[PDB]
Amino acid sequence: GSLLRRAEMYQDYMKQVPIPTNRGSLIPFTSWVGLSISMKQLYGQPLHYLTNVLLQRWDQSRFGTDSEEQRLDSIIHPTKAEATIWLVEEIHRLTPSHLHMALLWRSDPMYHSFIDPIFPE
Amino acid sequence: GSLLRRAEMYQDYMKQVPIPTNRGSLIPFTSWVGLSISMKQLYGQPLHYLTNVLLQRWDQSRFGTDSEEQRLDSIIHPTKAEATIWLVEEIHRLTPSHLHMALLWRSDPMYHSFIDPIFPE
Repeated sequence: GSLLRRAEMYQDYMKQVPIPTNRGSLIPFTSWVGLSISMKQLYGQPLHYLTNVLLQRWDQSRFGTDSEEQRLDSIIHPTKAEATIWLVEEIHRLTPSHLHMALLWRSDPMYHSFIDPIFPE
Repeated sequence: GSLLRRAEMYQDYMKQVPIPTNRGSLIPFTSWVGLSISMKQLYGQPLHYLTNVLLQRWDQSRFGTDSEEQRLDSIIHPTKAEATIWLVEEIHRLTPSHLHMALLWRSDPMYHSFIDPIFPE
């Protein structure tokens, strides 16, 4: 039971934040974490713990390559880029239980660093 | 350096498998792992380690809920469902380095269980 009441409030909140249906034009970006900052600023909504943690791991997964430096938007186009993160986020606003998050949270000592603050109205 | 030559062959392979542009109609499914079996059978291609591991965790993330049993396709529509996994997979066929996979692999003692076999021609 530890973490539950916080993981309950946090998942009962995010499930309520609607995924935006009207989209803007292509957002240049150079990391997945960078891209998603551009989306919360522009659309004014938080992304879930699970979306911010998977995007740190997409970015981390690039280190170590042999190729020379290449902007990520030369690889993944900003149009499906954005779409991704709007699809990953929906799964996350709907499907996980709050017992899951408390679980994960009890195992990640930095979990609050992947939770967004309160956004404006 | 351990795992590299296998992680090299495996990521230099998957980056070459083209993501299918012609899509079929909606695939009913009841788990993300179930959905993606329906996609490899139907489209004849393997999904990456990183896509099969994230889909075990999407499914795992549902356990513990308070709601009664509900098919996942009552929550996420099979049309964006499929699209997801085609977007996650592309990121994975293009962006990770093979030093990343060997890293992950050295830390996951069951990594081969998330690698697909060889598919037909």
